Amino acid sequence: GSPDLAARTTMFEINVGDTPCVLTKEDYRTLGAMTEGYSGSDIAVVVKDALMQPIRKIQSATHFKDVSETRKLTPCSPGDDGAIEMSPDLTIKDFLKAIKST
Amino acid sequence: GSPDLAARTTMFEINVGDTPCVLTKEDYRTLGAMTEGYSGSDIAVVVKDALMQPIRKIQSATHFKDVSETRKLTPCSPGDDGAIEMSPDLTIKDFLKAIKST
Amino acid sequence: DRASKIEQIQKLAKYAISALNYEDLPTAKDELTKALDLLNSI
Amino acid sequence: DRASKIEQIQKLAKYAISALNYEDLPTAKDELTKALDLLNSI
Repeated sequence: GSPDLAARTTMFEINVGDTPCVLTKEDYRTLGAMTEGYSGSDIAVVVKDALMQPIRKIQSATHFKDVSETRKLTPCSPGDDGAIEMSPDLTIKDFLKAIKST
Repeated sequence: GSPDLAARTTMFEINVGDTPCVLTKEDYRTLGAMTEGYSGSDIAVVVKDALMQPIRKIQSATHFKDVSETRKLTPCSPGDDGAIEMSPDLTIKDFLKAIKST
Repeated sequence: DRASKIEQIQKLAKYAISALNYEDLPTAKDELTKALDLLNSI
Repeated sequence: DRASKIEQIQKLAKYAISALNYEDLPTAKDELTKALDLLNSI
């Protein structure tokens, strides 16, 4: 038998561990259910894919905005006040993406 | 004084040398004039940029068509008979591109 | 869907770009369109 | 021009893609348009 939304909740925790983020418990409860029928390796892969995301955002997105400490430019649409054409945080939305892409 | 469409013609030759292509003399006469006021390093850079092109075509273009010997897929639009979504020759048009991009 | 529709526009707009690399205006004017219509379908 | 107009559509269609990476439909529906109109200007 595989983890049950309960065992899958903690699995997401463990793999994230200390990695600087802010998914509140609420968020994990969600990713636990999204994964009904998933396995440890699965959920574990899943989380490895998320992350490496904040990095992809800055790798592909060529347009950074300043949110500054002195200065701190990051990936932005360009219709965001200040978009500076030139080549971020782990929201629950990031773990969301890598759910489909796997 | 700098090369004069005559000296610039040969300069394009020299830098291409043996590199497998087919720009007939006609074509060189053209790139010689396009370069009015250019220098040796210039024309020389120019040619280094062209080439590395046939390679870029296959690096960015994700869609290859079969023109086969057994099989020989290459970069194609996808509205070209057979486009196979999956990740060429040096026409005068290639030296043309790197004239603007420099 | 949606999370995907938003992903397929990009898929289109890429092909379109890739197409202009052969000056193929036909394909382009089409994919860059199938894409736009879909961003309105959002 | 033209050799550039064809190059600026791609420039647009890229920004558009880059924009959907923040779900910014506004920018997108615009750049993916300024681009298309221009492919007809060709």
